[PDB]
Amino acid sequence: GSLTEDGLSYKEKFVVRSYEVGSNKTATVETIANLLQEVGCNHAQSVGFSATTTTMRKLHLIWVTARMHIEIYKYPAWGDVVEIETWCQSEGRIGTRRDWILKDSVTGEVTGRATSKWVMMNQDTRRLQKVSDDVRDEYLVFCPQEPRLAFPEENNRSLKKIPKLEDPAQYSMIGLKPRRADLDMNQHVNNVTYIGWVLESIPQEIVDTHELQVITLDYRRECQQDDVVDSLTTTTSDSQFLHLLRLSGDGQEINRGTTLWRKK
Amino acid sequence: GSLTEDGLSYKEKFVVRSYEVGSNKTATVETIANLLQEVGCNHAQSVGFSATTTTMRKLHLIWVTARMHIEIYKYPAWGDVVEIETWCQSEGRIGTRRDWILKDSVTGEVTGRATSKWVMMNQDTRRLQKVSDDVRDEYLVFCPQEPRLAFPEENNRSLKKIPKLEDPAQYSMIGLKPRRADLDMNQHVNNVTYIGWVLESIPQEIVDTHELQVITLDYRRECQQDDVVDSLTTTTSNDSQFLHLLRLSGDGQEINRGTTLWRKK
Ligand SMILES: CCCC(=O)Nc1cccnc1Cl
Ligand SMILES: CCCC(=O)Nc1cccnc1Cl
Repeated sequence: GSLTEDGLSYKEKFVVRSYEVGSNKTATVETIANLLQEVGCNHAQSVGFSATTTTMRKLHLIWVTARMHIEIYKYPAWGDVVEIETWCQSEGRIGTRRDWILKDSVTGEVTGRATSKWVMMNQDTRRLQKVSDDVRDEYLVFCPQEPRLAFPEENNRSLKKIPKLEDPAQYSMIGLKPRRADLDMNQHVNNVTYIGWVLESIPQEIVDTHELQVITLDYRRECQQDDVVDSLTTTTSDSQFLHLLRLSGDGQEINRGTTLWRKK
Repeated sequence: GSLTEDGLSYKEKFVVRSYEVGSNKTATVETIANLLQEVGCNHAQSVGFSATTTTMRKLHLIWVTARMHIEIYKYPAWGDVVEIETWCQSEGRIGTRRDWILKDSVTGEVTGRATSKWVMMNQDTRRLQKVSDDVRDEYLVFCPQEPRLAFPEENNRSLKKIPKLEDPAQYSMIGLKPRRADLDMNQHVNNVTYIGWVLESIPQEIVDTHELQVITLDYRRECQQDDVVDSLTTTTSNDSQFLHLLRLSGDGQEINRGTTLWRKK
């Protein structure tokens, strides 16, 4: 992994591992999401963060994901090398974008792209805050100033509003609980676990006869180590689904999302 | 990674990733067990298996894990490079052993060791059989002929008999279910998921104040993708030892038993 020539993006190569692949012997979307998260962490490290800056660490501020958007054209095979490039960009005072492009190291062909929206909130109160000008100056020097979008197109899937699934759901997987392996180093549920939980309510028949092309996920509230999630899915159509994760008991929303699947 | 000079072992280097680490910012024992499985697979591929030989594929036979044994002296940190060497050895008609040594790439010091016992099974019927000569000969040419043991010691903990936990358990975690991420490419539950499930019944207190030194797991039955598992733990002991049982949440059919040993941080 390294910063590129101009110091405004970061690249890393990954060999797909035996346990990272599903039934077609290609990388799961959960493997793809872990590697986007790993290269994001390697980019923050390379520029002095650890993703808090100077003013942020003082007043107990953190970056948190509001939304993840991933489009995969081809899933890398077991043994294949994927190259991931990542960069960040200010969205004014509303927050921050991290973008990714995935390439076949062998062909140099683009095999996927992802984008994400981050907002600042207080670690303790979990209250959102429109970013301060003193915080931007610190992190703007690691970002391209001209716009660089993994998803440039005006009216594109990555920015569409997602509605709330209405009961009854067509499909459901209930009583989902995280184990220690699902937690990060600060004992919060890792963002990638929610992607698995969303996909858990897709019927095995869809997964067997289709490949996932697009996943958009809104993050509304964290699932704690001792919470229990219900995963709900209704067909909206290629196959398209509407998704909802909510706490098993009171039915408090934690995530909503959509997926688009192509017949193999 | 690559086969060594003599072609009787395999070495691979792994950089520890952000999401592979726990509260201590060092690799979890599940991350370690995944890397052991990855380097085992890279060793099989290197010598032309797929971990079946020619005869095995004809007779619908497979290697399956009967027992896993991991001892960790030091968990590598986020960003550390760890080097793993692995080899196999015949235990005659009984089955085969795969051993591992983990090293700090920087110091070259031994940070861990592991050993596993594999037996030959019919894929379909699940009925064990002793290793035949025709099969023995095919894989014998990829194995050191003189003994090479990760755990040479005389009365060593990798070989101890493991008893059945008696109800009531001191601790339990109920209604454990695998999701798709827990499954391998043939849609069987990954052996490493059982390790996580065993550890789920250890109180957070022990994990916060101790480090896992040793884990021994017997594999008795597979958890199907529509099974539900109960994890049971009783303290058997500055070192804490536990006895472990995984069973199907309904009829209480045993899937696994094990022991762990923890030392205070
Ligand atoms: C939360 C998204 C921002 C982030 O991960 N921080 C970062 C790291 C490296 C360079 N530039 C930036 Cl903005
Ligand atoms: C589970 C049996 C051990 C195994 O994976 N087989 C193997 C692979 C490479 C070299 N030699 C051998 Cl015996």
